[PDB]
Amino acid sequence: MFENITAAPADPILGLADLFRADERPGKINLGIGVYKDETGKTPVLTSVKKAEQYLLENETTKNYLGIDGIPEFGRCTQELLFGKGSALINDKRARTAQTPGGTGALRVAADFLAKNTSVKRVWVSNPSWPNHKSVFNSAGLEVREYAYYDAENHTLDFDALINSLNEAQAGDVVLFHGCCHNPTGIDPTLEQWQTLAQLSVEKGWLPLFDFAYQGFARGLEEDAEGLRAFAAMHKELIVASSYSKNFGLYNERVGACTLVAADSETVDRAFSQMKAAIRANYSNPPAHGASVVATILSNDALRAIWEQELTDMRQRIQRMRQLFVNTLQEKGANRDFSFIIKQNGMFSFSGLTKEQVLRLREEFGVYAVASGRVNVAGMTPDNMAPLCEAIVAVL
Amino acid sequence: MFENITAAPADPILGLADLFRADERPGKINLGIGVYKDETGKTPVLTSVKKAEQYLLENETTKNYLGIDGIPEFGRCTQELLFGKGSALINDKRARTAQTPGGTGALRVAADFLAKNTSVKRVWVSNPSWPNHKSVFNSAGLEVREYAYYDAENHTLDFDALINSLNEAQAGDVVLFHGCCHNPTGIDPTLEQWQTLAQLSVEKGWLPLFDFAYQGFARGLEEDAEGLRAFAAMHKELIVASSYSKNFGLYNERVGACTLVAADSETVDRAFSQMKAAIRANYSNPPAHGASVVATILSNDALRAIWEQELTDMRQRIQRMRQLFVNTLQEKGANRDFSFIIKQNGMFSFSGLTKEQVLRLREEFGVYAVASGRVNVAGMTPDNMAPLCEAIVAVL
Ligand SMILES: *Cc1c(COP(=O)(O)O)cnc(C)c1O
Ligand SMILES: *Cc1c(COP(=O)(O)O)cnc(C)c1O
Repeated sequence: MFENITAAPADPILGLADLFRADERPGKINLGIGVYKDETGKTPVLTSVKKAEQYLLENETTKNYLGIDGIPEFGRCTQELLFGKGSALINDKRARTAQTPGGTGALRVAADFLAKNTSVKRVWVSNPSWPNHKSVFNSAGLEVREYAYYDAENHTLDFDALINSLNEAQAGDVVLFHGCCHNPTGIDPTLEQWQTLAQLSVEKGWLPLFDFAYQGFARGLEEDAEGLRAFAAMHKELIVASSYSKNFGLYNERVGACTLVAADSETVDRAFSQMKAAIRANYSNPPAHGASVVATILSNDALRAIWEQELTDMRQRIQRMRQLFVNTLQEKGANRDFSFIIKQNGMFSFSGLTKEQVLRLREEFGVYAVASGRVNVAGMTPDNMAPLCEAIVAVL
Repeated sequence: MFENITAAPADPILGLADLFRADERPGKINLGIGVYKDETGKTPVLTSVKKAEQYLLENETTKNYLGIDGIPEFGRCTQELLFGKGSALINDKRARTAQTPGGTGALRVAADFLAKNTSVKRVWVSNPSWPNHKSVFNSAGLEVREYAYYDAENHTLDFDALINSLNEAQAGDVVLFHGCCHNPTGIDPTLEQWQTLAQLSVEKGWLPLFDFAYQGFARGLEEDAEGLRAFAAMHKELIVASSYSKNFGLYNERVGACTLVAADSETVDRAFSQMKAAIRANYSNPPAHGASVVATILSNDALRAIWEQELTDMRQRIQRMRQLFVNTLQEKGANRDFSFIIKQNGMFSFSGLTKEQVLRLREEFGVYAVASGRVNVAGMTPDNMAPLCEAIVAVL
């Protein structure tokens, strides 16, 4: 039965973590996966997290199954993070959140849900976009077309091209947006551009799906949600797949949520009962640990002040590696001008490095960037900044 | 978009948990859902687990993404649980194991893998069988037919009726078997009967798919897998969705594994690469906490000895409750003979109660059992044994 199965191509992102491993070059540099590293090159467990964990070890008395939808406080606390405190969607009881294994898991459950309870045929994901969007949507059976986004010549948001390409979008289609910190570009629409986009999906009839995976990493917890919010204000229906992987440094615990907002309480309640049926058909119920942690941290005023501090240190440290990179790049000989990198938000900059330049960096210099030229700035430290900028310049 | 979504029926097992967590009657008895309960009426966190957990808190330095397939030693410790330390599938590098969100997460990825990389079109699940088998397979795209199993008259395995029913399955079809502790009948094949099904399966070209969710609740760790080991010796290929939910009391942490065996390593390698592709499109990578706990325990001689003692305590308390149940039943003057209940194994008993007795039993006596007459003998306590046998005896 398995004899003619062909081998699957390694993940463009997750595949790098593999090569880097089997690579023995002593001074190798990993700028691939979107995991935060500190000044010393480690991905530390946040303090607020270790504290929450102590608390759980002491106070947990059962492992008993959570419910299809997970921990209630988790959902409740994530909607205030998403929508705001004393928000219309929350008072009206328009929304329902299921806890899922990471934001990928949210994406998929949203996919299987739509494919199965709606007349949804296709989803629009930006160009470029996180490579895995394509794969989860096709797995549920949805077609994914693409809308223009990045202007590679001026390294900006091509608003027109975005708008004009979206016109081929039918009423009833899903249009996927990135809450903030566009992966891979890091170029986000402004608030006015968000509102403009909020008003069009309402007139054109699309159902927005937000991939919120970097809340906190651009400007601030609240600021980062303006776009999603400008939208929730005008939309009757919405889907939000958010992740706690990056902002809680909780990567392998798998914490995310799929938030379903409808016109009203009874509808959303009804819509949501099918989502739970899909989750039951998939992984049954979610992993308790990471979600309990996030819940513990968000529901305790002290733990939460600490966490907010830690997140703010991650954000800011990344903003220092951005400005250090262009400098060292211009200090070291850079032919081109990489200053547009400073205008990008999040762990990533789209370098504008050619697939042969990235292949060379990896091969000749052990420097690992992704084939598109997306480099993880948070993977850069003041001790590897010099060897990095010399590898890149010797390949331009 | 959501206005037309029909509300979904509650899960026949998981929804029960809610109807229960909702009637404010005082002496209400939940006998529906497979969580273990001790003499005091709760599902405590096992002590080997609290210990492994402390170790993790002290010892973890990072929450960085695991690999799509999870933790190596986890996979490696699972295979020896399944096949046997020594075992040819291990030394010939014939199996590959992926860490998954529970046995339900295993079953689903095997379904998604089978449906997209093979020509499998239908799968055979016994009658009766875990109600969720059908929803999982159907979600992947597969059709599920049924093979005879339970003889409701004599409360046994209707061997020839199962064998005659399976003779309608074609070469290239998936036939799902339960490793031990048939859910919900508790009737399991004999080793002789396992061989016969092993040989016949090999002759009819079926692909065996084992759901092993109770290793250790029947006779013991090693002896519960005999049936499974009987097929592995004769087959080139087979898959195993195994759970650690019940036997490690890690129910909400979601720990299980999908084990893929092929004729040889080059093949299983190639096969597995697509199984990793199906996972990446689903949840991305597995939750670390509980598989790190299981790994720690199986790796450590002290922790493993303690955990094994805990398992044999649960198993034995259950075998105590099943003898106490048919006796007190026999003492409160139950019209019927319920002696077969002793004959079955694992957490459950197929009571033989009609849909209406079990509905009466709950509205009227707060005794919660699954509509099929399935009762969790492990939710029985010497305190609640008297009131429950009087509820049962009064509806028959
Ligand atoms: C990281 C990320 C995801 C995946 O989050 P996980 O929780 O790791 O599964 C999805 N979308 C975007 C835009 C991301 O950055
Ligand atoms: C419990 C069970 C499963 C599920 O294992 P989980 O880890 O809880 O998903 C699968 N099959 C059977 C027969 C079970 O009893």
